[PDB]
This record gives sequence, structure tokens and C-alpha cells, in this order.
Amino acid sequence: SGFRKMAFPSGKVEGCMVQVTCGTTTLNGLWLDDVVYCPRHVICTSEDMLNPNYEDLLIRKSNHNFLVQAGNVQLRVIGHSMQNCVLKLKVDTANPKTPKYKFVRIQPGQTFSVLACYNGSPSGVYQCAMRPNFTIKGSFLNGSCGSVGFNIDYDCVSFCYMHHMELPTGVHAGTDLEGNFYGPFVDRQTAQAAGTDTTITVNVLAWLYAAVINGDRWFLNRFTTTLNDFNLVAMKYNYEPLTQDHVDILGPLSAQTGIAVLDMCASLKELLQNGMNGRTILGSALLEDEFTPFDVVRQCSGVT
Amino acid sequence: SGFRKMAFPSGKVEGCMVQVTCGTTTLNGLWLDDVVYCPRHVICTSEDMLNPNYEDLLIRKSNHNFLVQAGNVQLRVIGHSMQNCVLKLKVDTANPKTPKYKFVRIQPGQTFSVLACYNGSPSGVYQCAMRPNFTIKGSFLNGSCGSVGFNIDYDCVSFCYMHHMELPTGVHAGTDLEGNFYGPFVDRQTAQAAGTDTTITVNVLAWLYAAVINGDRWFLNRFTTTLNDFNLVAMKYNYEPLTQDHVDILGPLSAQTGIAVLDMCASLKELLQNGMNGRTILGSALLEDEFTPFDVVRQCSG
Ligand SMILES: *[C@@H](CC(=O)OCC)[C@H](C[C@@H]1CCNC1=O)NC(=O)[C@H](Cc1ccccc1)NC(=O)[C@H](N)Cc1ccccc1
Ligand SMILES: *[C@@H](CC(=O)OCC)[C@H](C[C@@H]1CCNC1=O)NC(=O)[C@H](Cc1ccccc1)NC(=O)[C@H](N)Cc1ccccc1
Repeated sequence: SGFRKMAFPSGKVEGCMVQVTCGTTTLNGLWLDDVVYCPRHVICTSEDMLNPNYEDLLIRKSNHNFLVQAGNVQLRVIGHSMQNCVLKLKVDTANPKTPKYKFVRIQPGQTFSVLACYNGSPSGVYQCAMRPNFTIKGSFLNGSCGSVGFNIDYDCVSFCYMHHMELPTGVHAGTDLEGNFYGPFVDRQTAQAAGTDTTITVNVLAWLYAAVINGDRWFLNRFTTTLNDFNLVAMKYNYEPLTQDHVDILGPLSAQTGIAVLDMCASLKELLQNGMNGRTILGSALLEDEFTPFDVVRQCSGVT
Repeated sequence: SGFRKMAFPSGKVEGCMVQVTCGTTTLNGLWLDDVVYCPRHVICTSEDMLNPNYEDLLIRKSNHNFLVQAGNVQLRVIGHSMQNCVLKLKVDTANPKTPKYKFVRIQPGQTFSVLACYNGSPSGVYQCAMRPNFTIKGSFLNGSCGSVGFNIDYDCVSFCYMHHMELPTGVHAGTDLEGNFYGPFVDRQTAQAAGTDTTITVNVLAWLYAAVINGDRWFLNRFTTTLNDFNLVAMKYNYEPLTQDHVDILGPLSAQTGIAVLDMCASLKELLQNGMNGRTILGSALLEDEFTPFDVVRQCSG
């Protein structure tokens, strides 16, 4: 038993991390086969960032102006192109550690692992959720751009996030690996704000099932409610509306525990209206919303 | 900015994980050079659990009683011995992915990453702390024994933990890689109870510094205290006493924030006496004690 904030094993991604330097700017890239993917703002300087002319900046560059190092060992760039907000550097060496992979766009409320990297060197791995306002509450410092988020589906690494920037509120924004931002953000330094964040209801329910599976049942009573009546309470506490599709994906956790989804909804309603009364749930005194139903199943069933 | 429960990258350890089968019992092993390490209770069955006579069980086995697989390649066993509660299986092929490593025995309050594994295949990684009562609050299912805990010191993997068992309280116990249990526990299915758990004070203070670095600052008060007076408060709330070495270890965070450790102690005193009054710190409504001062520096300096 037990429940931790668990990330995917990072080995397959570690072997893809490189550093990309353009003049005085260095950030991280993702080296897959004979291409390195990185944020295009690596070609910028301070004079550029309000309205970078990325096409102008790139055409002034030769393959020789890009310095790519894999473990501080240089790779030769033989081509360069731009796809949306990502630079694609073609190198003369294919990465022999490239895993089976896919580029995927994740949905708000879904989770992924982030391999935080600096100067092409992995520093740590943690779990993040894509917030309903299309930011992530990550942990990133100067030099972290180009760090990626990923899930492992079977034996395939599904890359879903490349890091670009931190908003003044301390939250983070980035792109998919095709270079399209999540949310209403741009890679120019205009004043940018994320929408109001909401709590991911289906994940809170998943985590309450995780608590039941682990024997932490004090919040459970033989109560139940309707989906409409639950959602009336949810919106009073800035929780996302729970749809029948959310109910369905909680099926496996309901099946394991024998607690109907709307019974757990009734328990959650009671927690929101009356509080937790100084009690903890799986070691937390707040309601946690960055575990998906699949996250709980994986950790409560040990998939490899 | 930001602050997360962050583990070490697990790649160097992933390449060391194998599956060990004895009879119909399968768990995980650690393959370094030409030795596979795993919990010795792999050689047990239902009968032996009360008081396994491990020496009898092991001497009666042959090399052929052990099936070791790295992925789907079989590693032929050429010897089998016991070191404390760990089985050492000598195999014919040395692990080509053996990292620079050390076996280290860590102290209570220190943190490490756990690569949770099943049938020799990694499932996930998370961060744990050695509790003062020498248990860990991990996440382990049946088949997870032999999973290891580690820290990374640049290029060197320091293995500190191998998973053996779960106490009925939901917490976990295991050994170092020399086979010696942390705490008073034994690998027998006997009524075993963990001593009273306490809160790791130096880690709470490190996390409060992480909060200040991240802009959470409402809990700061202008008072300073002394180490003796603070420790009287620690004792009341089942916090570990704070030593001068702890204070000095917090020095890098005090230097980054300009807040003296004993000033942060006075802020923690008020938090412990009166709670947080509906406010949060780094997204938590509890005082978090599984980040060491180093974990905060490493994450807040990169
Ligand atoms: C990554 C940049 C990098 O690694 O290369 C230089 C060494 C860095 C990551 C943030 C720095 C601190 N922690 C972070 O996550 N990104 C930036 O510094 C970013 C550059 C940028 C990206 C897109 C558009 C304009 C500038 N600048 C920022 O994050 C600043 N907070 C400014 C900012 C930019 C856009 C929206 C809001 C604020
Ligand atoms: C690991 C064993 C394994 O991999 O199986 C081989 C086929 C497993 C991990 C616990 C199971 C569920 N989650 C866990 O962390 N360990 C056991 O099952 C363990 C076996 C054992 C080890 C030493 C001494 C006796 C039995 N049994 C237990 O953990 C039970 N909770 C019984 C128990 C043992 C010791 C103290 C308190 C309870």
C-alpha cells in the first residue's frame, strides 16, 4: 500500500537530452534520431523579445551558429528549420538511445512527468498536471527551457510538453513538441496572464478512491447524491463540472472499491461544505487534484 | 519558481534492475558487475514465514533453483550466498550498464528516490524520507520487493535501500545493500511495530525557506529565538530536536533569503502553537518534513 506523487522512470528521456547554444544563449534540446527539438527563442537576444522577428533571426544563422552538445560532446548541425515555436536542428549523428516515441497533445486535467534539465543535464523528475487554464505548476529555474514532459504508454514515450516560460504568478507555460502553445500564450514578452484556475474534480475523486484503497476511509459514509446536485456544490467551490464521461473513467476505481461514483461525490460534497475538520487524507490536509484516475490505477495496480 | 516533490533521474538504476525467480516466487534484483542482489526471502514459501531458517533453505538450493532475467535474457547463476538479509547471486555475465556506484547506509531524516519495480521492470520513481523510527512511507505493492532507493552524487549512484516488507500500519521497512535492516525489524512474519514517529524539524525549516524563496511569506514574524527555547517547543509537539549542525546545514537557505535560522525557528514556533488559520504554504495545509535542506537547495539552484 501507500500513495506517493509518482513519476514515470526517466531513463528513456534522459538519453535524449542535449544542450543547444546560439551565441550567448544556452537551453535544453530533445535529441530524437537525427533531429534536435528546442524552443525557438534560443535564437533571440534582449533586443528581440517584445517583437522577435524569428524568421529574420533564423535566416541570419548558419548551421555553424548552433552548438549542440550531448553530454558536453559536440554534435554537428547540418540543417535548421522552424515549426511554430520549436526549432528543429538536423544533426549528423542519430541518437542511438532514442526510445520508441510519439508526439501527443494532452488535455487539461491530465498529468505528465517532467524531466527538469539544465545545460543538457537532467536534474530531477516530478509529476505535473496540465491545469484547466493551460498552465502547469512546475519547478523550473533559469536555464530550464527545453525540458520536456512525457508519459509512458506501454513501451512508448509520449512527449507532450516542452518548457518555454514562467508567468509572474509563478506558474509555467510551454508548447507541445509540434511547437504549439498550450493556452493563450506566445513566445514574445508581452504581458501575459492565465485565466482563473479551477480544481480538477475528477482527479480529486480519483485521489479519494486512492485513499479508500489504502484504508483511509473516515470521510466515507453510506451517502449518495445526483450528478446535478453535486455540480451545484462543485461550482460554489471553483471545481470543474463533473460530466458523465468523468463518471465513466472513474469506473475502474469504483469497481475495485465497490463505492459508486456518486457515493464518492457525496463524500466530496460533504468535505467541501463542512471541511476536513483537522483530518488528513493520504497525508494531505487539502484535497489533491493532480492525480488522474489512470494515475491511481497505475500506482494501485503496479503496471510496468 | 515553483517547488515539487522531485526525485533523481532514475536511468542509471533502471539499467540495473532484473527479475529473480526461485521456484514460483519472483521479485526484483539489482545487477551490478556480475552480482545480483535481492531480498533473501525469495527462497521462502508459506511454511517458512514464521521463522524461516534461511541458512538451511539457501544451502539446500542449487544454482539451478534461481532464474535471473534481465529483460528476457537469462543470466546463468554460478553461485549463491547470503549477506545478512540479502541474497547475492553470482552470475556469468557482468552488467554492461553498471554505473559508478556505492553502497551507503543513510541516517534518519535523509531523503532518497525509490524506483518502484515489478517483475524486474521499472514502474515509477518517487521521493522518500527515512523516518526517525526507521520506516519509510513508500508506495509498494505485492511483487515490489527488491526495489531500491538511491541518491545521485553527480555521476555516482549511492544505493541506500532495498525494499522487503510492509507493516500493518501501512509503512515500509527494508535494508541497506549490505542486507542490514534499518531499525529493529527482522525478515520474519512476526508481530512487529514501529516506534513512535516524530517530525523531522530541520526538513520543515528547509521547506519554510523554500516557501519564502517562492514568495509565501505570511508566516514570517519578527521574533528571534534560541536553540534551547525552540527545542522545548519541538519536544512538546513531537518534533525532533534541532542541532547546531542542522542550523548550519540551513545556512545556504538563510544566505539566499536573508532570514536567520533562529528567526525562521520563531516563525515555526508560532505555526506549531496555533496552526495556519486557513492559509497554505507551498500548496500545503500541513508542515512538510520530507524535503532536506539539500533537496531545497538542489531544486532552488538547479
Ligand atoms: C527558459 C529560458 C532559457 O533556459 O534560456 C536562457 C538560459 C526560462 C524559464 C523561466 C526562467 C526562470 N524559471 C522559468 O521557468 N524562460 C524565460 O526566461 C523566458 C524567455 C521567454 C519565453 C517566451 C516569451 C518571452 C521570453 N522569460 C520568462 O519566463 C520571464 N518570466 C518573462 C515572461 C515571458 C512571457 C510571459 C510572462 C513573463
Ligand atoms: C515484497 C515481496 C515480493 O516481492 O513477493 C515475492 C513473490 C512484498 C511487499 C509488501 C507486499 C504489498 N506491499 C508491500 O510492501 N513483501 C511482502 O509481501 C512481505 C514478505 C515478507 C518479508 C519479510 C518478513 C516476512 C514476510 N510480507 C509483508 O509485507 C506482510 N505485510 C507481512 C508482514 C511482514 C513483516 C512485518 C509486518 C507484516
